[PDB]
Amino acid sequence: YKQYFDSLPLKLKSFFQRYPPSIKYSPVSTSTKAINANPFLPNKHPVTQRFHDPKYSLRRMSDVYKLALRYGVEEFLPPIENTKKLFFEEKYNKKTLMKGVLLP
Amino acid sequence: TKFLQSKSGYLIPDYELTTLSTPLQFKRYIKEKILPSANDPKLAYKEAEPNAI
Amino acid sequence: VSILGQLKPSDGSTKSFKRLGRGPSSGLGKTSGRGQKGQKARGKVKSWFEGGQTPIYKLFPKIGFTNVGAKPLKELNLKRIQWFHDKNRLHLQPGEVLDMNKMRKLGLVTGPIKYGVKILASGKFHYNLPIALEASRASAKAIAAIEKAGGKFTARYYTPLGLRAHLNPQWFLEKRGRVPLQARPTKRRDIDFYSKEEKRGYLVMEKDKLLQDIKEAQNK
Amino acid sequence: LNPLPNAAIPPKYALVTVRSFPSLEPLTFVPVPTSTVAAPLRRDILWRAVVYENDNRRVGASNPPGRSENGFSRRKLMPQKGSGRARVGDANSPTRHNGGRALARTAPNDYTTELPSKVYSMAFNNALSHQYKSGKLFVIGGEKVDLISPTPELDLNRLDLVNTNTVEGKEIFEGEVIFRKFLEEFQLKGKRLLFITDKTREGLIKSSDPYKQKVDVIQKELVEVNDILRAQAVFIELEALEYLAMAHQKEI
Amino acid sequence: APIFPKLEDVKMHELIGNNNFGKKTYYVERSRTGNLPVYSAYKNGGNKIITEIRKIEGDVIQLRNDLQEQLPFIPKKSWSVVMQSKKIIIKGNAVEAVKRVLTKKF
Amino acid sequence: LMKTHKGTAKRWRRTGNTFKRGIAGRKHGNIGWSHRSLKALTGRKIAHPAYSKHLKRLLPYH
RNA sequence: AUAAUAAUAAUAUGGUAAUAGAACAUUUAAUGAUAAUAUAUAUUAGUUAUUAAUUAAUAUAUGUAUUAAUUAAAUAGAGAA
RNA sequence: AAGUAAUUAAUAUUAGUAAAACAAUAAGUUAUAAAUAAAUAGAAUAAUAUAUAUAUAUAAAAAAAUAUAUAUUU
RNA sequence: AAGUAACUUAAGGAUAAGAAAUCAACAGAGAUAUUAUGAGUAUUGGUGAGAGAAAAUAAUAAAGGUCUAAUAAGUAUUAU
Ligand SMILES: [Mg+2]
Ligand SMILES: [Mg+2]
Ligand SMILES: [Mg+2]
Ligand SMILES: [Mg+2]
Ligand SMILES: [Mg+2]
Ligand SMILES: [Mg+2]
Ligand SMILES: [Mg+2]
Ligand SMILES: [Mg+2]
Ligand SMILES: [Mg+2]
Ligand SMILES: [Mg+2]
Ligand SMILES: [Mg+2]
Ligand SMILES: [Mg+2]
Ligand SMILES: [Mg+2]
Ligand SMILES: [Mg+2]
Ligand SMILES: [Mg+2]
Ligand SMILES: [Mg+2]
Ligand SMILES: [Mg+2]
Ligand SMILES: [Mg+2]
Repeated sequence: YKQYFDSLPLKLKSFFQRYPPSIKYSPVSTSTKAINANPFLPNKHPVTQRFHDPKYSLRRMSDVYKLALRYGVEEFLPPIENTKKLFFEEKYNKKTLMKGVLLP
Repeated sequence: TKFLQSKSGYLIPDYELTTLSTPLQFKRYIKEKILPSANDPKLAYKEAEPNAI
Repeated sequence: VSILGQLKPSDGSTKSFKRLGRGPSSGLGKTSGRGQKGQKARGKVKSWFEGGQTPIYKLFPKIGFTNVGAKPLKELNLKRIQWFHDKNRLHLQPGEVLDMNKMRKLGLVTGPIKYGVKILASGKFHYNLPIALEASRASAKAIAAIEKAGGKFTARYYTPLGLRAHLNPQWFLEKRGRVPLQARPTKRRDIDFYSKEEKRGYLVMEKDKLLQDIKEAQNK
Repeated sequence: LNPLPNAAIPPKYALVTVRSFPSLEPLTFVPVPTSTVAAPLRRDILWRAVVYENDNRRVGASNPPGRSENGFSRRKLMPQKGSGRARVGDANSPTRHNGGRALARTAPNDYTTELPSKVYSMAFNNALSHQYKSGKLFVIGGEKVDLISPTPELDLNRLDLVNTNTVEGKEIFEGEVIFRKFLEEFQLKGKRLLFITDKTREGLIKSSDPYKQKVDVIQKELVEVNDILRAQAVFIELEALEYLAMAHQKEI
Repeated sequence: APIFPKLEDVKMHELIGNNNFGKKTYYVERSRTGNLPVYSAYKNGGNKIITEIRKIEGDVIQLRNDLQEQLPFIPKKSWSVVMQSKKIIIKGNAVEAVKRVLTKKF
Repeated sequence: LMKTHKGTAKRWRRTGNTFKRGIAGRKHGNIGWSHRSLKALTGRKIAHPAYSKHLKRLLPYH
């Protein structure tokens, strides 16, 4: 099991190291000071009241998610609900067709 | 063919071996090619001058 | 001796290059083929410089436009398929359709299939194959010939990426562990084409979800 | 009635004798296909291969200074008129004795030509076939294949000398001596030799080094058409020969 | 599958210098895809059509003679056999006829 | 490398082993002339063999 | 049904600009016998329908042709600036 | 002491392979279908053009142009 | 012609660039940088002279991601 984990791609492994799955990170935006602050969401800083940019910028987050999908390790990553990105089959299914497609 | 080579002292080429189907043919070949050169060393084939007479 | 000092080119291969400015009896003597004394003698005028008259790239009006939205399909005639079958190169298991990927594999179509394949009807008489075909589209006559043979055509939509995936699914698997999903037709023209029963478009023939959704939207 | 009376099926396998190295002793025959070892000798193809290889090999270091490269000033030496002498510009002109060259090359001069891969393969086969015909293609092996006659006690099936690196008594070593003895036996002292190995035979190349000017030890991958044809007698490993055949076979 | 077969399976007639392939006999090998090597060629700027026949093993002259016998309708003059590469050129677009003649044996 | 003459490309399009072009003299001053006579100038025209070589040189990738 | 050489009959063979075909000298690279009775260069006189090479004599060098030949190439040929 | 080199395009001759070629990692270029400004069009319904394909035109033909078809695809 | 020659200034062993307010197109990709194809294609021009991408696929390449910022205002945007 440990060997299989080690065999995972580098970026994914790094992510797991620095945001581990024992902590249930929040689905919604949070305080930046919070422990359960989602790195994919923009969390608000409590003093200044300014939204900090996500700790994992959007591309990196997407890459991480794709890696997780590849190796079946999605649920151990923190939730990507309130980040607007969907991926692959879920994206395909859930999306509404454009107004131009349905109503030319 | 190996035996023939060993007794002879000379090497019969691979292509020749492939071609010749009988002991008689082999003998004839030997008589043609090696024998005269063995008899007379000046008559022998030289590499640098292959079109010698 | 080694062959290396007695090798020639094949007769008719090589030539002597015309060597100028190297004596009178050579032929290409002093003037060196230039003629005598002009601009071309010692300098450079352009080959297509017409002298000052309005040139043949100016007299005439500029015509047409380049349709950048165009995506030219590679044409495959029924005749070629028939020939392949006769030669016993058309390797198909029963039930397996002769798709664009399959065609490529076989060598029916060859070179890069960028946008798709159209099936044309240049040997529709001697076509007698009951196998099922699938391409970007087909000629009406070709379709009719296929039907007569006891075959079954389906015009299938493929975006360039989707087409690529179809052609070489293993590459995508190797790279990413997952072949990409096949896109819907976003364009209006594309939707219209595959909604035609006369074209044997996949949206009507397979009774697709997209078409139904569009109909529902129209109703509402 | 009979359409093509003289039609027939050609022969497909030539027998090459598999030998033990130090002393070229027949161990087995091995039927290599006719396309590799007994093609009709087409000179034109061979020529094409050789010239192309030569062109590839070119260094192309010719670098004469043009009138720009040459290092004089740009100043006009004598005024256009009122000098009583011919018209001159700068001192770099090809016309003058210290000036730069007209139409000067500039290194690196790329002399690389191209060849179709199939043509090159055909040439490679052809050279090998020619060598076989000559009686200058010594296939050494017996490790993989099933033998007829057993290998000798002091020979070995691969193309290498034993205990070459060992040198305890005197400065002279054994592998060199063995090589010299071999040369003496087969009457090829001054002749060009070409040892086509499969893997790096370090001891063999050490043994050769004394006769480096005539003996060329090459790998299975880096062997050339030129190398094959220049050779007075090639000494190829069976495995290496197989590999070459595989490489330069016409695909089906 | 194996490049060099074993010594047992190879017959004597399969070897070189057996069955007399050189003397007045020939072979015409098919292409990779499995077709007869007979081609139209449009030389001198599409002006000169000629039919080329490739991949001939053995005696080309004999083969040419046999083809002439088969096709008397083509003249005797128009059969140029280039000896360096061993291929036999015919003047017209006489490809299909040649193929028909060859198919039965090759 | 060599490149296409863009004006020439705009004027001329390929037709097998030739180039086709529009006719000159049908952009203004058409009124007064016979319409039937004018219909000669409406279509396209194949390149004259005189300037075929020039056209080829202008359009190397055609 | 080709190639080389030689016969016979016929026709053709002045040439600037130009086009086409075929050679030779020189230098380098690949292959390469041989040897002071030899090779190279020069001079003189012979020879071969002869920008070339060869024979002999004479001279000077060298223990020796990147030699003959086939290819590949060129800073490849000078009474004209 | 003077027609040279590089990157390209078009012809020709030969050689390799050939309905494919080059390349083999995929990708690409050329060929395999002719058109048309362009579009969702594209080559015998029962044979040589008197048939068919495309562009103009059209209900569909005819008409101009080019192309495609008479054991084996070029 | 050319942001070339030149002059001027400033740095380092290299500099520059670099982990998307990027591309793409409803399918998707995932720093940089150089090369090959894409392609002399799209694009543009007193529509003359001429100029001319990108996506995508390959190589070369290194572990290539990673916080150092309390997440940014006379800024984005607009007019000129
Ligand atoms: Mg003249
Ligand atoms: Mg003059
Ligand atoms: Mg003039
Ligand atoms: Mg004027
Ligand atoms: Mg060359
Ligand atoms: Mg009139
Ligand atoms: Mg004359
Ligand atoms: Mg010179
Ligand atoms: Mg002089
Ligand atoms: Mg003179
Ligand atoms: Mg209309
Ligand atoms: Mg500028
Ligand atoms: Mg500047
Ligand atoms: Mg830096
Ligand atoms: Mg580019
Ligand atoms: Mg930021
Ligand atoms: Mg912000
Ligand atoms: Mg502004």
